[PDB]
Amino acid sequence: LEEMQRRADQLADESLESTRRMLQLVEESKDAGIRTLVMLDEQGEQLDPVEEGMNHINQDMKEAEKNLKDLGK
Amino acid sequence: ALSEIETRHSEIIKLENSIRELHDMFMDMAMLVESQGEMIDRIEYNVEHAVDYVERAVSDTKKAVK
Amino acid sequence: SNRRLQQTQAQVDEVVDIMRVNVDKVLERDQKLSELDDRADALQAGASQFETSAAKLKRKYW
Amino acid sequence: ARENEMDENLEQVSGIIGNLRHMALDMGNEIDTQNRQIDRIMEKADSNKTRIDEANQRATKML
Ligand SMILES: [Ca+2]
Ligand SMILES: [Ca+2]
Repeated sequence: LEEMQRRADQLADESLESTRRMLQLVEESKDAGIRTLVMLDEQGEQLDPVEEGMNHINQDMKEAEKNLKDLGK
Repeated sequence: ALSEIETRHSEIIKLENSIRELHDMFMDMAMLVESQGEMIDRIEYNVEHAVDYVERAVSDTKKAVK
Repeated sequence: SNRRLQQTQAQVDEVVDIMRVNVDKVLERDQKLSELDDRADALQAGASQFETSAAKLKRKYW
Repeated sequence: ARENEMDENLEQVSGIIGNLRHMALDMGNEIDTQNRQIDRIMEKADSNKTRIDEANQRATKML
C-alpha cells in the first residue's frame, strides 16, 4: 500500500501542477485574444478610409473621363 | 484508491493538452493578425497616394476644359 | 469531480473548434489582403501616370 | 488543501474558458464583417483600375 500511497500522492501533486499550468495558459490565451480584438478594431478603422479613398477615386475619375471627352470634342 | 487517482490524473493531463492546443491557436491568431496589419498599412499608404494623384489629375482636367 | 472535468474538457473542445474556424476565416482574410495590396500598388502607379498625362493636357489645351 | 486548490483552479479555468468562447465568437464575427468589407473594397478597386487604365489610354492618345 505504501508503494501506492506514495505513487498516489505523486500523481495528485502532478495533477495540481497541471491545473496551475492550465491557469497560466488560459490567462495567456485571454490576453492574446484581447490583443487580437484590439488589432482587428484598429485595422477596421484603417479599412474605412481605404473604402472612402476608393469611392473618392471613382468619383474623381468619372469627372476626369467627362472632362477628357469634352476636350476631344 | 489507485484506480480513481490514475484515471483523474490522465483526465487532467489530456485536459491540459487540450488547453495547450487552444492557447497555441490564440497565439497564432494574434501573430497572423499583426502580420496582416503590416499589409493593411501598405494598402492604406498606397491608397492615400492614389487618391492625391487623382485629385490633382482631375483638377488639371477641369482646368484644361476651362 | 470527474463529471466537472469531462464538462470542462467539452468546453475547451468547443472553443477549439470555434478557433479552428476563426483561423480558416483569417487565412482567407490574408489572401484577400494580399490581393488588395497588389491592387493598391498598381492603382497608385496608374494614378501617378494619369496625373502626369493630365498635367501635360492642362498645358496643351489651355 | 491540495484538493481545494485543484478544485478551485478547475472552476477558475472553466470561467476563463467561457470568456475565451465569447472572445472567439466575437473574433469570428468581426473577421466575417471585415472580409465582407474587403470584398467591397476589392470590387471598387477593380472598377478604379479599369477607369484609370482607360483614362490613361485616352490621355495618351490625345497627347
Ligand atoms: Ca471597418
Ligand atoms: Ca499616411
